[PDB]
Amino acid sequence: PVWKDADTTLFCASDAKAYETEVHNVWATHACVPTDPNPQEIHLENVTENFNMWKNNMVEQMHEDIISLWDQSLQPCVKLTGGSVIKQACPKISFDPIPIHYCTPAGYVILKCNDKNFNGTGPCKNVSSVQCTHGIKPVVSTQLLLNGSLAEEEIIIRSENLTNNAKTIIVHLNKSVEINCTRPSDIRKAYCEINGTKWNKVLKQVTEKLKEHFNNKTIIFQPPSGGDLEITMHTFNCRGEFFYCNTTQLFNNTCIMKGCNGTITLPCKIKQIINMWQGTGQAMYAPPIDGKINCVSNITGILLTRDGGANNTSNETFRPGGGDMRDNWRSELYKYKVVQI
Ligand SMILES: COC(=O)N1CCC[C@H](C(=O)Nc2ccc(Cl)c(F)c2)C1
Ligand SMILES: *[C@@H]1O[C@H](CO)[C@@H](O)[C@H](O)[C@H]1NC(C)=O
Ligand SMILES: *[C@@H]1O[C@H](CO)[C@@H](O)[C@H](O)[C@H]1NC(C)=O
Ligand SMILES: *[C@@H]1O[C@H](CO)[C@@H](O)[C@H](O)[C@H]1NC(C)=O
Ligand SMILES: *[C@@H]1O[C@H](CO)[C@@H](O)[C@H](O)[C@H]1NC(C)=O
Ligand SMILES: *[C@@H]1O[C@H](CO)[C@@H](O)[C@H](O)[C@H]1NC(C)=O
Ligand SMILES: *[C@@H]1O[C@H](CO)[C@@H](O)[C@H](O)[C@H]1NC(C)=O
Ligand SMILES: *[C@@H]1O[C@H](CO)[C@@H](O)[C@H](O)[C@H]1NC(C)=O
Ligand SMILES: *[C@@H]1O[C@H](CO)[C@@H](O)[C@H](O)[C@H]1NC(C)=O
Ligand SMILES: *[C@@H]1O[C@H](CO)[C@@H](O)[C@H](O)[C@H]1NC(C)=O
Ligand SMILES: *[C@@H]1O[C@H](CO)[C@@H](O)[C@H](O)[C@H]1NC(C)=O
Ligand SMILES: *[C@@H]1O[C@H](CO)[C@@H](O)[C@H](O)[C@H]1NC(C)=O
Repeated sequence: PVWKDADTTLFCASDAKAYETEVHNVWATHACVPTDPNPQEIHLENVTENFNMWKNNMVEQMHEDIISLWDQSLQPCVKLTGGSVIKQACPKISFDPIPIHYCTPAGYVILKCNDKNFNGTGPCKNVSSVQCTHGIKPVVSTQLLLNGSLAEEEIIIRSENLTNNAKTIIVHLNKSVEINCTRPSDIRKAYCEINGTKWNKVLKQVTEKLKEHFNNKTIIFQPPSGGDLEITMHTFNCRGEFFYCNTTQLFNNTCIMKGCNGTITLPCKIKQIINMWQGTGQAMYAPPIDGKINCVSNITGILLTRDGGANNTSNETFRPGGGDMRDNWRSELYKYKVVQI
């Protein structure tokens, strides 16, 4: 059919409800068009196409969208940016992500890799074309990727360069793991419950898959090596509240029989004052709503950074990472790319 690699401005589509006060719905109601009522995916016969999830302008575009959404939607009591501050009103909002589709304009199409074990870079042999991506939830989080899609076959390790330890690793799970987080009815104290059995089994498999890529070496997990709390903790937004959860128990190493196939309870705190993931500085929000604040989510992936300086050692050490939300969008946009017809 003839196409070439190209960049261009996308638009978005949604099933947002015009009658909803939820912020993602409000934003998508006025910034996206309705979802394609009859989506058509066209398989491309005997077509091999190179992809590179690490060099994908769709990622930067979605990133700019979600920045826009959060800036219009979240109302901090005070926000400190660029040697300045502005104080406002900060009402509690309705907050629950909805899927967003990304669609090409005229003269362009989206190619979709359906190779089940595709790692994000290189050739894809089973390629289709679509007018829009599937609906992607823009879930902001560190350490754990939440409410995403799953790898269809095996656990996938995605990295721009595994030998470069400064390059973030995205682990794509093939089996979701529930994380159930609650502030019951100290108002800022909360906790997350994870099935230890389910989690440790998944984690043992992740270690095995990491061993395949690192010449059979010993794989050890460690807590983050300092930084801001947003990256030292699993950080996410739950119904408008910013949860900071300690994941030391998640990355034990011991449980990979010692009394650890029960429930894992991670200590959390709701924080009013955060370091924004947009990079702009510090923001302060209002105290949490009264009553039971609950969010149950699927762990669909893991963000990891590997220690340096272990070349002459027998081990490789991995720590939960994150903070660059582009990697969150990357973990869902990896199989898409825009081409010009
Ligand atoms: C990594 O380098 C940076 O520029 N950062 C500055 C310090 C951490 C910040 C961050 O990740 N904040 C955040 C806020 C809210 C949520 Cl719900 C979240 F999941 C992450 C990113
Ligand atoms: C991804 O697959 C390509 C082969 O097409 C290979 O060059 C690259 O090392 C792989 N990356 C990872 C992280 O497995
Ligand atoms: C090609 O990908 C399609 C679309 O996901 C999928 O049904 C299947 O795995 C592949 N089909 C063939 C004939 O290989
Ligand atoms: C979590 O995963 C299960 C199956 O793995 C799925 O049925 C459920 O809808 C998922 N929840 C969300 C919020 O995606
Ligand atoms: C997930 O992938 C691993 C290999 O990485 C495999 O051993 C396991 O059976 C897979 N699980 C499912 C449910 O497909
Ligand atoms: C990957 O990183 C290593 C170490 O930083 C570097 O020597 C190598 O050239 C990199 N590979 C590519 C393809 O950039
Ligand atoms: C989540 O945890 C809360 C508090 O522990 C509990 O009331 C609720 O039943 C749990 N929900 C699920 C879906 O497991
Ligand atoms: C963990 O998953 C097992 C299945 O392996 C299930 O029977 C049980 O409900 C779960 N236990 C906890 C404590 O979540
Ligand atoms: C890693 O060790 C396994 C046995 O545990 C072996 O089958 C495999 O050949 C080794 N890795 C590679 C890349 O050969
Ligand atoms: C997480 O909890 C452990 C104890 O389980 C504690 O030593 C550590 O300081 C906590 N992490 C942070 C960032 O406070
Ligand atoms: C898991 O986490 C902590 C280590 O700080 C501890 O409660 C426990 O002994 C560890 N290992 C096992 C097998 O439970
Ligand atoms: C994940 O999805 C569930 C169901 O859609 C929702 O209740 C939960 O709040 C979501 N988690 C996050 C962190 O958005």
